Amino acid sequence: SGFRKMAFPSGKVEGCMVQVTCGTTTLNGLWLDDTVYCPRHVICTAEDMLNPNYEDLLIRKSNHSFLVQAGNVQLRVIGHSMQNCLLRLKVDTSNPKTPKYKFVRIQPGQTFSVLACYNGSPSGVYQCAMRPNHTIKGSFLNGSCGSVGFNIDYDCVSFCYMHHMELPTGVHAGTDLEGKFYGPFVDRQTAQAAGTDTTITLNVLAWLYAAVINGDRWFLNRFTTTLNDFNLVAMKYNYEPLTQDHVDILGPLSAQTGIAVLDMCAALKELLQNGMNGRTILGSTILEDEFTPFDVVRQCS
Amino acid sequence: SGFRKMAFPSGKVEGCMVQVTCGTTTLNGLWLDDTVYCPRHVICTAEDMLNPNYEDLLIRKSNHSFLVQAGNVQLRVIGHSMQNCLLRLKVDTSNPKTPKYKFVRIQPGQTFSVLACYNGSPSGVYQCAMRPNHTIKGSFLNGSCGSVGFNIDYDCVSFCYMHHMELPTGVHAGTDLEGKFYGPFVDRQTAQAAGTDTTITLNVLAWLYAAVINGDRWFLNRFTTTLNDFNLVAMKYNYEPLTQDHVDILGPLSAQTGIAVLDMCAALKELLQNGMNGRTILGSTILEDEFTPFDVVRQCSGVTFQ
Amino acid sequence: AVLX
Amino acid sequence: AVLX
Repeated sequence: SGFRKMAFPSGKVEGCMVQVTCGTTTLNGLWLDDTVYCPRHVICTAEDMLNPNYEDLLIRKSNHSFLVQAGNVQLRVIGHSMQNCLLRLKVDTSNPKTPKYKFVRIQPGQTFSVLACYNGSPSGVYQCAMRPNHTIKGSFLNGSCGSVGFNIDYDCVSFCYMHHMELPTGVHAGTDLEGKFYGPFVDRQTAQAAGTDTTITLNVLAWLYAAVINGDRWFLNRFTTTLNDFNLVAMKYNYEPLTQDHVDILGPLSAQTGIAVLDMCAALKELLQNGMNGRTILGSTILEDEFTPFDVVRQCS
Repeated sequence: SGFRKMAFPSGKVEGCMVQVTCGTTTLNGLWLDDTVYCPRHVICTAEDMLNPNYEDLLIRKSNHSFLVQAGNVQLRVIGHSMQNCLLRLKVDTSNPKTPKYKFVRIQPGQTFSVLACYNGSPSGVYQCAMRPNHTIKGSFLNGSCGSVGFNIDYDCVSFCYMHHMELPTGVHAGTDLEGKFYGPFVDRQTAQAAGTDTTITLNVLAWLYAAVINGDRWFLNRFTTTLNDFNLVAMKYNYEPLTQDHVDILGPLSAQTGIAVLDMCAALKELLQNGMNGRTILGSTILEDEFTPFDVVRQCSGVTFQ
Repeated sequence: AVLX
Repeated sequence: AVLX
């Protein structure tokens, strides 16, 4: 028992991490087979960064202007090309530590592990969620670009995120492994800011189910609610409207705990109206929305 | 920016995890060179666990009775012995993924990462702390025994924890990699319970330095305090007494920020006596106690591991 | 106590 | 926006 914000074992991802330098700019790259992926803005000097034309910057580069390194060891770049906001560099040798993998675009509200890296070297791993406004509340220092987000289904790594930038508020923006940005942000330094964010209702309920499964039950109550009456309240408190699809998803956890979903909603309703009155849930004094229903079920079984 | 509790990258440790089975009992083992380490309670079944003579049970056991699985491959055990609460199985193959490593007994309040495993296969990694009461508020299901806690310093893996059991309150107890328990616990199914726990003042203070380092400093004040006076407040709030030794461990962080520990104790004293009002620290509503002075450095400095 |  |  117990319940932790838990990340996927990162070893499979560690053996894919490389460094990519183009001039005075160094960041991380992801090495699978004979190809290296990194943010295309490795080619920009910060100068270019206020209004970069990436077609212009890229056409002016040679394969040999990219310094790719696996630790101390250079990989000869034999090919380059651009994919949305990614750079794909072909190299002359294969990464034998390459795992079974796939590229996936996740939906806001979902979670994944980030392997923060600097200069191609693993630094730390943490579990986090895609905010509803498509930002990540992360811990990225200068040079963390190219670090990836991933999930692991068995022996297969699903890469869903690559890190590109920090926003004015101090959250982080990036792309899937095809280079398409999450959200309405662009790789250039202007005054873009994070849109309004909400709380991930679906996750809060899951987390409450986790607390319950773990002998915490104080927040429960005798009432129930309809979906509509729940949304009419929850939306005053800045929570994502809850849908029937979301209810269904909570199905297995309802069965396990024997607490009916709408009942758990009633519980949440009061928590929002009355705070926690000093009390805590699974250690926390706030409602955590960074666990998906699926996470809860894997950690609690 | 942003500040998260981070686990160490777990690759180096993932390649050491195997599955150990004795009849009905399966758990995880740690495979370093040609030796596998696991909880000696693997040689037990349903009833046994209550109170068993390990010295005695082990004597019946033969090597062939240990099934050791690394990936799809059975390791052939060619020796076995007991070392405090651990079993040492000697195998015919030296683990080719053996990292540079060492065994360390860590002190209470200190942090490490946990690679949770089941059937020899890692499931997750989280960061936790050894509580003042010698337990860890971990997350373990059945089969997790033998899962290990660790730190990394460059290329060197520092093993410090092996999981053995869960206590009545849902917290966790285990050994160093010498098989000696943390706290007064024993590897049998009796009625042991965690003593009352306290908040890790040293870590709260480290965390406050971290806030300040990231430009979060509203909570500072122009005042100071005695060690003694601070302890009279802290202990009202269930805080570990702070000691001169803890003061010195914060030295580096105090030097980096140019704020005296006692000056920061003063600030912390006010946080406890008045709360945060409406504000947050590192975007948290509570005072975090699971970052050590060294975690703060490691992290606010981009430290990596080869 | 529970031996996990 | 600081491309990190």
